[PDB]
Amino acid sequence: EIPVLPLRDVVVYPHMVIPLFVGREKSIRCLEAAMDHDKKIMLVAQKEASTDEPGVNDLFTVGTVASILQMLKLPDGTVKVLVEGLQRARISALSDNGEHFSAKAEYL
Amino acid sequence: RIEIPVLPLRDVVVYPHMVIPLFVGREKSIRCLEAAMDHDKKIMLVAQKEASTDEPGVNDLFTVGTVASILQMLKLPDGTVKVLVEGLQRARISALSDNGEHFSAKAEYL
Amino acid sequence: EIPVLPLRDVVVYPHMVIPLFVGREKSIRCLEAAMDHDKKIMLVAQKEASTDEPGVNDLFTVGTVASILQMLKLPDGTVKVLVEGLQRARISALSDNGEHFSAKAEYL
Amino acid sequence: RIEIPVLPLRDVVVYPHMVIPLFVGREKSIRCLEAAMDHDKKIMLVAQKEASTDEPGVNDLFTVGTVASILQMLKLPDGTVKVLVEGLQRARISALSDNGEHFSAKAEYL
Amino acid sequence: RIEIPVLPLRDVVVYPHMVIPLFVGREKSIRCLEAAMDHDKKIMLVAQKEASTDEPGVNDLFTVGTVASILQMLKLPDGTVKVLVEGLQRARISALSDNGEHFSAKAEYL
Amino acid sequence: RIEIPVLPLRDVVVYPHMVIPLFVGREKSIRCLEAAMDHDKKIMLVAQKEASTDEPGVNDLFTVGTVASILQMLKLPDGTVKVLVEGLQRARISALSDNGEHFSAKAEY
Amino acid sequence: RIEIPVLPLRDVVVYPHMVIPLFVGREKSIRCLEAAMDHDKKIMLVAQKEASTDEPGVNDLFTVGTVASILQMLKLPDGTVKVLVEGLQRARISALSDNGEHFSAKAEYL
Amino acid sequence: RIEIPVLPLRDVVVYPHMVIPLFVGREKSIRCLEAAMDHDKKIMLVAQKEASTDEPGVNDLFTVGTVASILQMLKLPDGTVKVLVEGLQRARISALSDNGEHFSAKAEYL
Repeated sequence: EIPVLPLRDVVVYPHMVIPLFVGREKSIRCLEAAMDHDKKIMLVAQKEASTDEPGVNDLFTVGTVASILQMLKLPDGTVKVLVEGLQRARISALSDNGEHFSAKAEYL
Repeated sequence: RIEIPVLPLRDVVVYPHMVIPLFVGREKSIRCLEAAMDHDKKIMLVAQKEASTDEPGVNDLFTVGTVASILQMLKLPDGTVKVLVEGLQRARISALSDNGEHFSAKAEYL
Repeated sequence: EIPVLPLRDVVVYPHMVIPLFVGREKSIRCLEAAMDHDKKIMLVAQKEASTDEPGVNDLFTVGTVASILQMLKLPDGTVKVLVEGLQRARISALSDNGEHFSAKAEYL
Repeated sequence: RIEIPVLPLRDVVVYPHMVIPLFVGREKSIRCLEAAMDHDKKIMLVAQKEASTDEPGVNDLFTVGTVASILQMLKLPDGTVKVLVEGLQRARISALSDNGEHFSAKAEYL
Repeated sequence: RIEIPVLPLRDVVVYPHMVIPLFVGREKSIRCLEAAMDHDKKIMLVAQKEASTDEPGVNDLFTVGTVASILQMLKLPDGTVKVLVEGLQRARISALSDNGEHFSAKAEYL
Repeated sequence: RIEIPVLPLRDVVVYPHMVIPLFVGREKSIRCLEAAMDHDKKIMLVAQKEASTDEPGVNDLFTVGTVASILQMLKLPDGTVKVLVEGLQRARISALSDNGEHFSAKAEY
Repeated sequence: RIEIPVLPLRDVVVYPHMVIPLFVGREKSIRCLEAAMDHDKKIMLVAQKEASTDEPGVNDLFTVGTVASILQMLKLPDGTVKVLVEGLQRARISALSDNGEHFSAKAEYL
Repeated sequence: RIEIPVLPLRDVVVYPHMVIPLFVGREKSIRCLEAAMDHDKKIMLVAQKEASTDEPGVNDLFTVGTVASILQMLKLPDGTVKVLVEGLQRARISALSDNGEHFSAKAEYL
C-alpha cells in the first residue's frame, strides 16, 4: 500500500516542505517506488537512530505521509527529493522485501 | 583554518542561513554536540556517504560541509537530543579523525 | 488570554521553527507582552486585504501558539525573533486592546 | 543584468537554497507572481523596511534581494495564494519601480 | 566506484607503492584471487578488525584498504598460491558482502 | 638440542635478509615472541595450512621455516604487537611441539 | 617546519610506511646518516632528477620526499654502512643546502 | 659460467626472493636492462664501491651479486625507467666487460 522512508536527522510533520538528501540505494529504491505510483511516501523516524541500516524493528509505527514534489538524481547517483508533509498516519504491517520498506497505513 | 567537531548528516543538506531542528541519537554524535557546546558552540555539518557499518567512519563523509552554530540543545525524555542549528558558512575539511569521543577535523572556510 | 502576532507572508504550523522579522511597533509590543508572561504568542494569518494594516476583523480564526526562543533588535530597529510552533488554537474573541492584539484562544 | 518582478516580504527573509511555502493575500503581489509565471518563474524576494505598512512604496523596500524560482503556485477560491519558492541567488537592485501593476526591478546578480 | 574482490590480510599491512609477494593458502582467499584474475587483476587488500581469527566474517574486516594489481600469480604443488601484488591507491568500502565464494566490495577510490 | 619458538604465518614467506614488520594478535603467538625475547630474540617463522579449527595444531604447520631475529617489538594499545623481523636462514624442522604455551621447533640448520 | 639532513637515493624510492634496509657506501652520505643520528634519528629521503651523477649537486635533488626514521645503523669492517629506515611521511623541502659535509634542508610535512 | 648484463646499484643490496622496484636513469644502465629483455630477462645486480669514476671498473664492483629477473619495465615521464625485479640466485662475477653499450660479466651461480 505505501513505500516507507526512514528518517534519522529531521522529523517531518504535516505542512512542512523540506528538501531531503537520500544517498542510500534502498532508500532511493523507496523513492522510486513512490514515483512509480502516486508520489506518496510514508516518513517514519527510527526507534534506534544508531544504525543507518535499520530493520523493521527499528522503525516507529506512526509517521507522516508526504508527497514527493520534486526529485533529481545527482552525478554520483545520490538523490535530492523535495517532500511536503500531508497528514499523520499509523503503520500497520511493516514489511521489508529487500528492495525497500513498505506497509499499510491508516491516516490519523 | 580551524579545528572543529564534526556532526555527520544523512538526510539533509544544511546551507548557510538555514535554521533547523536536528535530532541526534548516537553517542559519538551527542558527544560531538557537547564538545562544541563547551567551546564557541560551533559545529561542522557534513553529509555521509553510504557505508556498510552502522555508523559512518572517518572515510565515509563528503569533504565540504557547513559550519553551524548550536542555537539550542535539548535532551528529550525518549533518550534523544533535539538540537536547533543555524548555518553560518561553507567549509572544507582536510584531516578528519575519530579520537574515540567524536569526529573532529580541520576546516577551511570557503 | 494570549498576545496575537499577525503574519502576512507565512502560515506557521506546530513543530515549525522559523525566524520572523517584526518592524511594526504594535507588533513589537506584542512580543514584549509575551516575554513578560510565558514567552508564548499566537501566530495568526492575515486574510486577503488592501488596507495598510489588519484590524480585529482581518485575521483568520485558527492560529498557532508558539514560543519565542530568542529575540534580537537589529540596527534599523526591526526585531528578529526565532519562534517554534507548539499547537493550533481557535480564536474565541480577538481584541485590539490599544497596545497589541490579544485573543481568547481554544487549543485544538 | 535582469529585469524581474519584485515580491515584498515583511515577515521572513529567504536566502539562496532555502525552500519555503509563502502566503500571499494582496492583489498587487498576486499580479507580481503572475508576471513571473508568464516568463521564467523567477521572482525577486525583497525585504520591507522597519515600519512600512502592507502597502509599501518603492522607498520602503531594501535594495538587495534573493532571486527565487516559483516551484508551485495555487490560487485559493478565497482570493488568497499559496506559492512555494526556492531561493537561487542574491541580486542587487539598481532601479526599483512600480509600473502600475506590481513592483519591478532591474537587478544584477551578486 | 568499482566492484572488487576483497582479500583480508592478517600478518602484514600493504600500502600504495608497496610491492610484495603474498602467500595464500586458504580456499576462500584463493577464489578471491581467481575472481580478480577473471576481472581486471585488481584486488582490494584489507586489514582485519579481529586479528585472532583466520575465518573473519564481513564484520571482522576494516572498510578502508589498498586496491592492488596482481602482477604475477603462480599455483604451487603444496596447494598454495604465491601472488605478487603492487599496492596502487587507498579506497573506501561502501558495501561489503560474502557471496559464499569470497568477499566482494563496492568500493570508492580515495 | 635447541628449541626455537614458532610463529605461524598466514600471508607471507620471509626469506633470509628480508626485513618486515609483522602484526601478531594471537595470545599464543605473542607468548612465542615473549619467549624469544627472554633468550635470543630468535624465532622460527612457519607457514600454516588451512586448519579445520581456527586454532591450528602441530599438524597444521609446514615442516620447513625461516629462523629470524626480532629487531624490535612494540606492544600496541589494543594489546596486539607489531614486531619487526629479519630473516636469517631457512631450515627444515625435525620436530615440532606445543608446550602448552606456544609452538616450538627443533631446526635442521 | 624543521631542519633535517638530506640523503639522496638513486636506486629506490622510499614512501611512508615502507621499512627498507639501505646500503650507504659514500662518505658524504655516511656523514649525512651520522648527523641524523646525533639528533632525533630523523632523515629526509629524496630522489634524484634524471641525468644526475653519483655526486649530485643541490639542483639534482627532488624537493618533495619522505621523512624517515633510522631504525638501526651498522658500520661494517670496510667503513661501508648498512642502515634500516622507516618512511614516516612526505615533506616538501625548501632551502636545500650543501656545506660540503652533507645535504641539509628546511622541510614542511605534507 | 654465464654471460649476463650487469646493473650497478648504489643504494640497496638485493637478495634472492626479494622483489623490489628499481629506478634506473643512466642510459648505459637502461641499455643494460634492454639487453636482458632481448634474451631471458636476467640481469646481474651488483653493488658498487665509491670510486673516483662514476663508470665503475671491475675493482669498483663487489664480486658477488644476485642474478634477478625483470618482472616489469615501466617508462617514466622524465625519460627514466622503473623496473620491477625479483632476486633469483647469488652469483660471483669473474670478468667485467664494457661492450661500449653496457656492462657485461661472466658469472658463476652461488
